[PDB]
Parts: sequence; structure tokens; C-alpha cells
Amino acid sequence: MKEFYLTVEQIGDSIFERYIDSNGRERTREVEYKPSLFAHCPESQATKYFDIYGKPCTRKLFANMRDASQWIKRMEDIGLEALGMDDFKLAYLSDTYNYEIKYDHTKIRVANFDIEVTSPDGFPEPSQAKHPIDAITHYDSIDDRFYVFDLLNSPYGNVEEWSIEIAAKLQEQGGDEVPSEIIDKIIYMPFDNEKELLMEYLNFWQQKTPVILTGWNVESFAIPYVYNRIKNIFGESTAKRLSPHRKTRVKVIENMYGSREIITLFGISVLDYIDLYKKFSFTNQPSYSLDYISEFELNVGKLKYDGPISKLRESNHQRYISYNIIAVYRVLQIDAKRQFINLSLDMGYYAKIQIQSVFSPIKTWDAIIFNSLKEQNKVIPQGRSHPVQPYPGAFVKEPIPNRYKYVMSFDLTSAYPSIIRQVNISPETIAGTFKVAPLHDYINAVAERPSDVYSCSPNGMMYYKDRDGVVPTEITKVFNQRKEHKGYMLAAQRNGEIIKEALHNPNLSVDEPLDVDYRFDFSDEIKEKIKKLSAKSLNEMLFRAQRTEVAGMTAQINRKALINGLAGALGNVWFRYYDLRNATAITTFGQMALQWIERKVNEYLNEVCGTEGEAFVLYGDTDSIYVSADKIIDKVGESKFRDTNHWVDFLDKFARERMEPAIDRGFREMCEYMNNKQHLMFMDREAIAGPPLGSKGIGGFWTGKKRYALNVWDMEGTRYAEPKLKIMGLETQKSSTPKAVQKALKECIRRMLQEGEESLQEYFKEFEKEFRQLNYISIASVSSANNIAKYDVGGFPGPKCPFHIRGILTYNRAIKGNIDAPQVVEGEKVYVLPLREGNPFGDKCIAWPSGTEITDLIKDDVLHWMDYTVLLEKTFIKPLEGFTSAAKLDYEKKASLFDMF
DNA sequence: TCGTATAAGCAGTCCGCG
DNA sequence: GCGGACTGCTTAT
Ligand SMILES: Nc1ncnc2c1ncn2[C@H]1C[C@H](O)[C@@H](COP(=O)(O)OP(=O)(O)OP(=O)(O)O)O1
Ligand SMILES: [Ca+2]
Ligand SMILES: [Ca+2]
Ligand SMILES: [Ca+2]
Ligand SMILES: [Ca+2]
Ligand SMILES: [Ca+2]
Repeated sequence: MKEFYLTVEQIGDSIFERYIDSNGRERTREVEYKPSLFAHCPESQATKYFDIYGKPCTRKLFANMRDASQWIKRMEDIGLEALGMDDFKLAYLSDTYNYEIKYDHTKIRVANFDIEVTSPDGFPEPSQAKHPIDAITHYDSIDDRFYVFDLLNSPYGNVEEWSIEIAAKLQEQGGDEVPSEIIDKIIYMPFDNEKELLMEYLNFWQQKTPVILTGWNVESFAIPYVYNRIKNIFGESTAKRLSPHRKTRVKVIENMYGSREIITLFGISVLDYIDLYKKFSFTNQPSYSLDYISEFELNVGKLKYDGPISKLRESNHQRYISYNIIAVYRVLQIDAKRQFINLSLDMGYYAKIQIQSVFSPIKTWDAIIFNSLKEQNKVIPQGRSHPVQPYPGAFVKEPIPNRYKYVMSFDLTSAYPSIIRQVNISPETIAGTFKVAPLHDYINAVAERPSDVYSCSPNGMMYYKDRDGVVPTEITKVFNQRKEHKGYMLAAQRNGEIIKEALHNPNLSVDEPLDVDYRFDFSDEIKEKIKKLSAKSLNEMLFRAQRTEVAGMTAQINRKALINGLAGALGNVWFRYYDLRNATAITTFGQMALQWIERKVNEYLNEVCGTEGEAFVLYGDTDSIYVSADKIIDKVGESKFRDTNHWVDFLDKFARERMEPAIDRGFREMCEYMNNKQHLMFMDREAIAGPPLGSKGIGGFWTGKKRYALNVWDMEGTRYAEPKLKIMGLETQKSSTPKAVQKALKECIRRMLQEGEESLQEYFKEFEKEFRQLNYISIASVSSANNIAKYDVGGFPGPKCPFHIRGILTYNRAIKGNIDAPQVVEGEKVYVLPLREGNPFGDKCIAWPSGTEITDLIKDDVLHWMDYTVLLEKTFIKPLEGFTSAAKLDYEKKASLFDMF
């Protein structure tokens, strides 16, 4: 096999590299790598190295890496550009793996671990590590085993061995219900004392050294705790054995308000799963506890125990150890579904970076562009300092708040990357500028043609047409990857809808799910067999289809995120290719493209409707248009349609055969107007929306910019078995809205769009009547809590104190003195409830850590004093009033003359 | 919340508004 | 009461 790196580090003048050799074995080596950097040289000096602008460069080979670094410093002192890749390990990788990397994940040791630490005095601080580590479960991907290190004797209690038999048993048998599929994979090791546990762990670690290290909060908790605990007991040298090169750094992570410390382990790639999830999941969650995320992702129940976690080991060590094991398994189960590790390896090897750098699109793109340019003997520019400057972004149309019955939406495929490719926007493709007219002059095609030579953006920039820039070239490669995976995702989704339809008529037989590839549209033969399957087989097939779709989504959406991140990076001062001329060239072209096509679509439809000056485009945001289709439906007449699916087909056909060709012609004209390199504005139909045929449903509504709801029948070619709501911006979509309130608001919207005013009125009346019975957590608001200390004046709210922060201070007074009560962590999320007048807490609200039950000594009081009236008005009634007034209907039945009877 | 971008919504505090 | 200035938070793209 072809070799591939596992990890790479610079330590002084040495590169330390772990890698897989040509025989598939893991090796480590130290290489005294001699980097090269570049300086501009005279024309007369014959060379093969040129900067991105075509100026000649001489290569400077250094005796070692420190010499290269010192040289850069001296070039700054002289005031001359020092060109080349200044991150020497990236240059090393580029030299050592000069080809597209093929990797074999089965040879990469992925370690998933979790530790337990009993603490009788609050949260066990990793930087102090003053409490014994009493459990470690460490899953190894190569062995496919869970290694369990269990402390039987502690100053906090001596316990019996954990029992695998009891662990396997049902909760109803008094067991822990450790999944049977992992029971045979557990290797249990009990220890008489902590010193031996930790020494054995380190010896084990040496034998099975993680390449990728992950788990839940491992970077912020498990790793620093293990490091500092070993350090305290044995000393520094022993703790450094967690690094295969025996090198570690305390690394300070700074944000806006305060900073935290982590331990960098040289030669390990730490991908904390909480961070993987936050970057790649595209969720915003009320809580990020593993229990909360596992429930969300996997639909598994809460890991239940009685009493505090600080007493769980002594009261029920059996359960304590089982839950540690299950906690490790939960992360593996999340990864089996979401496939974020697979994603990270894919992108990391593609860019030729340390795998952990996938968290940084700037580093990712710096490496991609460097490797690309190097292939042509081109030399990258030096990074420069820039002040942070604001710059303009997208255009958003102000909608008229209203109901909108029939709607067709269109938007650009990969808008910003497509603009980059069309205009040829790149550091080295800048050809000059032209004299800019007001944007509206280009939108209405009255401005002078910008250039007859170069490709233009309406911000004034001109670009070469003779060759693609490196940014267009490299963005296209990742875009094509994105396109392939989205194809699989959409196929799996359409396949899912086939199975849902068949589930209306399941067969009465015992059979098996079909062995199929869900990434491809089911053949007629598969469809026929599906129609003869049992519900059990169909449901299992549905689950598999949905898992395929999830895998597709992960692969496609994060590749989309990467390419959109390159457009974004052009406007970040730390990017090597930061340039507000290019950043604004993209965003300004985008504004033009939207409003240009708005005009063209309005013109086209007014033509087929024989009208003048009527606005068919009701809304647009960045790269999208929403077209009122009422007149299209009304030209055929609702009575001519057999059912809902019939008019959906008709609008589908109209969008595809009439609108899209008109859109394409309009953009082709715009391309010529701007003299662009290549027409790549592809605005395909997204949604076909409307009420069910013959219902009183309103179809859709807008309340304002970025706030709307649509009843969708077909989304990007997926024809649903059941209509699906597309809701954007409204409170149903906000993590801050109470869970039960999101649910009720969604049902109000569903009723509005599908059934109409009366149905909405019936539901509202019932919700108002019953809601006080809802669990307090389900009706708590959620907020991130920043700057708790800033607004804390003697335990009371300072001036301008935010409502949620007030809630926290209330909580802090009510739990004061308790070392055992959960503390609210700065920067994390809290549940927030309002409090009735004259409550014992002495303020109008209370907040506590999100994803948790509020501590028992104030729970009963919080429940007694909960202000349901304020809660209902603020979270439910206010938003609903917004929805209904926009839609021009009433959530409460108005009096009429009929009441006289 | 270490980690690409801008536009823009709503909640809440403070305080004016005769 | 509402709205503007402002802070805080959270979305859509
Ligand atoms: N997270 C982001 N960071 C930077 N720019 C973004 C982000 N999200 C959206 N944009 C910008 C770039 C996008 O091309 C443009 C339109 O967004 P959107 O329609 O969601 O995706 P897209 O047009 O890139 O892909 P798709 O093909 O899925 O529509 O808005
Ligand atoms: Ca735990
Ligand atoms: Ca788009
Ligand atoms: Ca599309
Ligand atoms: Ca059937
Ligand atoms: Ca869009």
C-alpha cells in the first residue's frame, strides 16, 4: 500500500512523524528536515520558482528549521517579504506525501475514553486534580475492545468488583442493561490502589498509543485531569508519557471574556467529540451533556441513578462502572450515525494537515492552496497584518407580511463558490478596477458595460479570463465532492419516501429487509419487492435509508461549509489571502444576481399573465427567490385538479420547463454583461408549497425578513408521502424557546397552513387550558450565560443586568454556601423560569444549568412559585400573535351576529 | 465560547415622551 | 405603553 502519515510534529529542529508504512505497519521517525523559504530575486537570475504574481524567486535552503524561523525575523527587521510555507510540518507533509493520499482507517488507532472522579466538594478541577481517578474506560478501534480500569480502594470508599453478569441484566432484573453487542468486548481490570491503576494505564497507552483521541469533553476535562493527576502523584516526566514523543504544552485558550487551559499532547490528534458535534452537526442544542445529546441523536433513555454522582460510587459501584462503560459506547453510537471522525480524516488527508486542524477552515485552505501552488513551482505570499474592517454582505428583500397560498422557491446551487468560479475571483487573477455605477444601475442593465477584456464584479473589480485562479480551481474540486455526496443524500431521502408510502399497506408475513444500496434510487424490481414486505422489514429498511441519508448529509453539508468558509476566509485578517476587494467582489455580485433575477422573473411572469408591474417575487434572501404561484394555479383553475399531488406535479413541471429556462436565459445575459469567465449561476427550484387541495389551509406566511413558514409537498425533487413544514427563523426553530412551546407553536403553524383558522382556534383554546400541567423543564426558556461576574454586584443584579443573568444570581443566592449544589458555568447554557410576585427567592426569575433537574432543596419552591401566566404570554402568546396578525387571522374566535342564537 | 463571513430578527434594560 | 439606543443572544444565508 501507499504510505500515509498519522501525526506530525515540529520539536526544535526535528520533525516527529508517526505513519503507516508500505506494509501497513505503524512506525515513528525523527527527521532533521531542512525547510526552504523564498525571497524575490532579479529578472537576470534564472529560476524555476515564481510567486503567484509571476515575479521570480530564489529558494533558500536552511541548515535547520530554527535558521529558517530566524531568517523570517530578520527579513521583517529589513522590511522584505519572506515567502513560502512558514508552517514547516505542512511543508514536510507536502514533500513526504507528494500525491493524493489514500488512507486506510482500519490501521488508524482511534481511542475513545472517559474517566470518573469522585469529588465530595464540588466539581473536580482538572488543573488541580486533587481527587483520585476511580474509573477509566478506554475503547480501542483496532482491538475493538472496551478496556475498563476500575479502582476498588479509595479514600472515598472501598468497593467490590464490578460484575459483568449484573451489567448485562435488564434494569427490571436490577441490572444495568449494558448492550449485549458490547458485553463480549469488555476487558475488565480491577486495581487495589490508584498508583497501580495509573501505571498500568500508561503501560497500556504505550502499547496502544492513540492516533485520534476522542470522547466527550476529553480536551477540557479527561485529558487535563489525567495529565495533572499523574503529574501530582508521579511527577512531570511520567505524565509526559501520554505523548509518544514525551512532549506536552499547557495551551491557553482565550475568548472574549476570560481564558481556559488545555494540555497539548505532541504526536496525538485530539478531536473532542463535543467539538466535532458543535462544528459538524448543524444543530444548536439547549444542552451539550452526553445524556442530552444521546437522547436527541439515538433516542436512548436517560442513564438513571439515585442520589448525587458524588455518592454513586460508594452507594452503587456496580452502576457507577456500567454507566462509565455505556458513556463511552454512546459516543461510538453517535459517531456510527453522524460519521464525524470519517469526515475529519477525509478532509485532513485531502488538505495534508494535522487532522485536528479540520476545526480551522483557514488552516485547511492554507494547506490546500499551498499544495496546489507548489505543484506548479509557485511560491505562496507571506502572511501580513491587517486591521479588522467591516464589509457588506448579502441582500435581503423586505417581504410584505401576509399569508401566501401557493409558493415556488428557487436558489443558487453553492452560491458564493459559484460566483468565485464564474467571475474567477482569486488573489492572483486581479486585473484591475473599473469605475463603478450605483448597484441599481447594473441590476436594471442601464450602467455601462464594465469591461470588454476582463471578468467583472459590480464592486469595481476586474479579473483575468485567460486562466483559472488557484481559488476557483481548488474550490471546484471540493464543490464536485460536495455534489457527489448530496446526490447520495437525496437518493436516500427519495428512497425513504418510497418506504413510507409502502408502510401504508404492510403485508402479513415473516420476511427480511432487502439488501440494497440506499445511496441510489430504487430500481423497479426493488420497488415491487418493497410493496410485498412486512412492517417490521419496511421499518428496518426505513431506519437504514435514514442512516444513509444522515451519512450523505454529513459528507455533503460540511463540504458545503468548507467551500463557503473559503469565501468567508477572504474577509478574515488571519487568512494568507485576506483581501476585502475579493470578499466584496463576491458579496456585491451576489446582491446584483438576486435583484437581477428578481427583475427577470417578474418580467417573465407578467408576460405569461399579460399583466404590467405585478410583483410575483415576494421574498428573497442572499441567493433565493420566492415566487407567488396563485395566478399560475388560477389560470388552470383549482377544479381541474384531481388531488393535491396533481397540482404539485403541474407546478413541478411549470418550474422545470418554463421558469428555469427563463431564469437561465436571464443569468446568461448577466454573465455577458459582466463579461464573466463562465456561466455558473444555476438557480434550481427548491420548494413547491401550498394548502392541501380543498382545505381551508393558508399554505404559507411571512412575518418579516428571515421569518416564514411554508407547507411543502416537494423539496429539491423529493416528493413527500406527507407534507412537511419548512419553518425558518420563527420560535419553533430557536433553541431558546421552551421545548413544549416549540411543539405547540409548530402545531399552531401546521393547523394554520393545512387546516385553517378554526382548527387553529380549537388548538389554541386547548393549549391555554392545559399547559400548566406541562413539566417545568419543557416550559423553561434557554439562554447562553456570559459575563455572570460583570453583572454581579454583591450577589445582586448590577445596572443593565440581562434577564437570564438575573435568574442565575437568584439561583446563586438560593444555593449559597453549598459546595455540593451544581454551579452555573460561565459561558454554558441555563434553563430560565419567571417567578410570581412575592416569592421567597426575592426576584422575578431563576436560572439553573441546562439539561439538568434543578437541585432538590429549591425545586419544590421553584415549582410552587413558577409564573405560568408570564411564561405563556412571553413564549407562546406573543410569538403566536406575531404569526396570526402576519397571516391575517385570529387565534381566538371573534364575536358575530350568530351569537344572538 | 479557539475554530470562515454578513444580515437581521426578538427579548430585555433604560428612559424619554409634555 | 411604545420606540429608540444599546446589550445579549440567536438565527438565515
Ligand atoms: N455558514 C456560512 N458561512 C459563510 N457563508 C455562508 C454560510 N451560509 C451561507 N453562506 C453564504 C454562502 C452561500 O453560498 C450563500 C447561500 O447559502 P445557501 O443557499 O445556504 O448555500 P449554498 O448556495 O452555498 O449551497 P446550496 O447548493 O445547498 O444552496 O450564503
Ligand atoms: Ca461521569
Ligand atoms: Ca443556495
Ligand atoms: Ca438546489
Ligand atoms: Ca404491501
Ligand atoms: Ca438559499
